[PDB]
This record gives sequence, structure tokens and C-alpha cells, in this order.
Amino acid sequence: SSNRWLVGQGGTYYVSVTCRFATTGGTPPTYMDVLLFVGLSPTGVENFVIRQQ
Amino acid sequence: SSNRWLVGQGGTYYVSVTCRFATTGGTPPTYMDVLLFVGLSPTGVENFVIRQQ
Repeated sequence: SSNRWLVGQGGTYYVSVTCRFATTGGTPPTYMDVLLFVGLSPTGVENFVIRQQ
Repeated sequence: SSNRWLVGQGGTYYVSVTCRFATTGGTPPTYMDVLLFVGLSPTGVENFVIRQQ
């Protein structure tokens, strides 16, 4: 659906994720830190994949 | 070819790209920013994949 994936058959899956973070409007900040997660919950945090600054 | 792929059959393709950008000679600059695209033309920017710095 618009935000979530319902799995049809459980098993081994090759998951690929990509997303670009930017800033719009005003004075850009001096820094950000970013974490990407995949979860079974709206706050699901079980598979943390990549963090960049 | 030397710089391009001819699609034999249209469909879904899992493509991976990797390019290492560095500097040679002189005084190294203070900043690099590179954007990568998958295009249908030599000047094409149809599928922007990653911008990094």
C-alpha cells in the first residue's frame, strides 16, 4: 500500500533501499545525522542498515 | 559498446553502479560534489541515483 509491504511468503529476501535527504528554505543547517531502519512496526527498529552524516 | 548498453529486451533490471572520484596533482580542493545518473542519452539525467560529497 502507500507505505507498507505485506509479505506473501516468508523466506530470504534481497532488500534494496535508497533515499535522498535535503533541506529546503531558510538558512541550511551546519550538520545532519541520518539513520535508515526497516521494521515490522510503525516504530519498527529491528534491522538498522545505514547511518551517514 | 565502449560507453553504452543496448537493451535486448525491455523489462525490469536490477542495476548497480560504482564510481570512485579522486584528485591528482596540485593542491587538492576543499570540496567535491558528484551526482550520478542513468540516462537514455549521452546528456540524459533520466534516473538520478545518488548525489554525494
